[PDB]
Amino acid sequence: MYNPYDANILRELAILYVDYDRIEDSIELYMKVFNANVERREAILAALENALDSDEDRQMFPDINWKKIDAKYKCIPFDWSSLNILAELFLKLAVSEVDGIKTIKKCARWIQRRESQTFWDHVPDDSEFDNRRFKNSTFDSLLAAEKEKSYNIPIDIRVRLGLLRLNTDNLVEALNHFQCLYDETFSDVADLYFEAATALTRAEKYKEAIDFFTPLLSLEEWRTTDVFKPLARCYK
Amino acid sequence: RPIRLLKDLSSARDKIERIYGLNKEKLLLLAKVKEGFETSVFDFPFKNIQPDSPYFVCLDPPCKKESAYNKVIGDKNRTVYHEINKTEFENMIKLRTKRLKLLIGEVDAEVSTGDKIEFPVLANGKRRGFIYNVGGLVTDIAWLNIEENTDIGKDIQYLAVAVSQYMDEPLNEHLEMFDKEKHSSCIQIFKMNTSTLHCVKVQTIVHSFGEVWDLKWHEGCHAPHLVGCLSFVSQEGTINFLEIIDNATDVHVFKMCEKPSLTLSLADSLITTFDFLSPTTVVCGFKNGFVAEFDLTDPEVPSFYDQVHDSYILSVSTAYSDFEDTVVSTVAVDGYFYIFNPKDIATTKTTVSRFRGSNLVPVVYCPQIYSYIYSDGASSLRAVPSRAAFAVHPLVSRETTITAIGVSRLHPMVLAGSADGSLIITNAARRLLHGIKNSSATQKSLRLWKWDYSIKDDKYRIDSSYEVYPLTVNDVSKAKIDAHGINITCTKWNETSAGGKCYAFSNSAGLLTLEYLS
Repeated sequence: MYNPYDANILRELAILYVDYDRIEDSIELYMKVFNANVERREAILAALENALDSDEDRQMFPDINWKKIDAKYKCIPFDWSSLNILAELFLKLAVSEVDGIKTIKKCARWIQRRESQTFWDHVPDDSEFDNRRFKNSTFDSLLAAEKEKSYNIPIDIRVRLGLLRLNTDNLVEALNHFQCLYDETFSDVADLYFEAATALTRAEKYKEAIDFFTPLLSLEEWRTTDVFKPLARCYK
Repeated sequence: RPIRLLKDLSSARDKIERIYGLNKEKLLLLAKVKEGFETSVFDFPFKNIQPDSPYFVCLDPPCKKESAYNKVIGDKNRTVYHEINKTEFENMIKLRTKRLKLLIGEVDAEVSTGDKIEFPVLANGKRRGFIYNVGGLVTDIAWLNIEENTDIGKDIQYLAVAVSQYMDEPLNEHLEMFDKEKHSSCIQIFKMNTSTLHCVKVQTIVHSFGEVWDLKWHEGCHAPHLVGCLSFVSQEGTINFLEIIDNATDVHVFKMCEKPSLTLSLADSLITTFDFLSPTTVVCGFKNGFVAEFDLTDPEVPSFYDQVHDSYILSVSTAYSDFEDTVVSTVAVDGYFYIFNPKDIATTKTTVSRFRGSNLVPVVYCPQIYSYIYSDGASSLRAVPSRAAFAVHPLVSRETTITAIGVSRLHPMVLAGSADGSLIITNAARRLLHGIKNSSATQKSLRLWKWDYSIKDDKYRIDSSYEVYPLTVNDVSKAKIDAHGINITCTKWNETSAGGKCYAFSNSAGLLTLEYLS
């Protein structure tokens, strides 16, 4: 109440609600911040329209009534820094996983300024994250600028969604998400590989778990019992 | 002239007066249909089915002729329901667990119960609409209609699907047609926009009446609290009418039914098919080959109960007209196709053909050209005008049995689905309203889609490629066996002007599919 504008107070308070056995309320605290961020872009571009009809975005549009508009719409800046932990908060919830996937879609699309491409949250497939995007009949109708915008989500959020898809037993989309872990530098993702292989083990996907654990046998930090015990069990 | 076989009607004007008579107001419609659809070989202009078109033609079914709700139902007979949770719904109706591998052009997907898929872009053009997965055997589908003069959004429309808890096995103790069988089966009611093709499962109704077929919406059952009323024959041997009471929300609901608004039943006999002769009376057939007209206001005793067939009557259909009697047609496992007038069966009964005894014979009425459309129980599609039974014209030949047929009140386009997974479109008016001489070349058909399956890969492999099949007149009947799930179980056009270019079809695995022909 004294300062609604600090990310640390929010993170710690949300963590206390998780230990308070209200992971749902932890996500409820987040939803209000995300909504405030969505509302701020509606307001910022509406103010651009008012300036035309008369942050780096301020430098792009100095004619806007920035004093009143920003004083009215002051907020915590939502981005992938927030969304990776929010995706982990849905993994912590272990309930409403499909709604968690939908929540992550809404957030990831808004970060890229593509939120108006509304069909991506109605369709069941993760097409926007891959070259699959060209195949859906609604994509060819988009503006050239909408086609030029970034669709490239962080590898962290892609793995969080791969884990959530796997929890929903949607194994094809889980592999579609995890494929990028084999394209990126292993040195920056071997910890995610341990989580993916252990989650595959939890999902009874023992052959895939061994495959995902195989890269860890190349580094002294990962040539460990955390890998040898699952390897031996999956082989048993 | 001794006009006694089709070849005697050599002159085109002689054919039209012999098959359609001389009522001046009746002949107008044929001239309008001819000019409005002669060039419509595989598709028709949207501008021709619109309510203001210079070629607009529309014949309402007899159930729509006057308001029926206060006579068929009213506040004295409201349907009895209670709402349920998803856990008990899935305890009875064990809809398919494992996902199906669809392929649609280049796209794979594993598709779960309820996974809508828009058509991916395909090499042969701008495909519009969606594939679905309803999760069990689709036994019937039924589009509702709403009068476009109402305050309801002209682009919103409704569709129902009857779904078995039984699966890709084609022989089961539970799908028996001969003996009475109550069991859990359901109706999924869908709301969709003809403008954006967006669709939501609004209500799921659970009932113990067994499987459901001959499913149709009563277009006269109007009341402000109803979406409409849904009518069907059920495997418990009765005809059940139930109220589709509207929600205060777009959110999904699950329901169970204790008592339908109107149940038609008879002692020691199972009703097998039915059709409306007026807003308040229905003709129906029975296991024992009998036919009866029930009164929806006085359901205690039928108006008549006369024998017309030797065995199970499969389908009954009404040929309504603004100029002739409301004749009824019937086909049975005895193979006879009879046309008769319900005023007096014994003085009017007439035969069109005898087929080989076949255990599914689709028959429908094409009201734009006053002709019944039927499968010969084997592998040909044929047309017969209600007032010239000898004038049987074959429309199309297929390598495997024609299993479902659909037609609309706004246009003469006939859709036929064979148990080889092929779906074909053809213009019936081009056969009926024109000369006999060049029939082997002037009439053709187009394959709109084909399902296929691999025993080892386990995919369903929908092929968008269009194929043209010309009319083989002297052709042999054929019977190529094909994968159990790929047979087409129903096919129907939406019949509103806004939705009139939209159609729906289903295979037997569950892959309901809709397209807007634009």
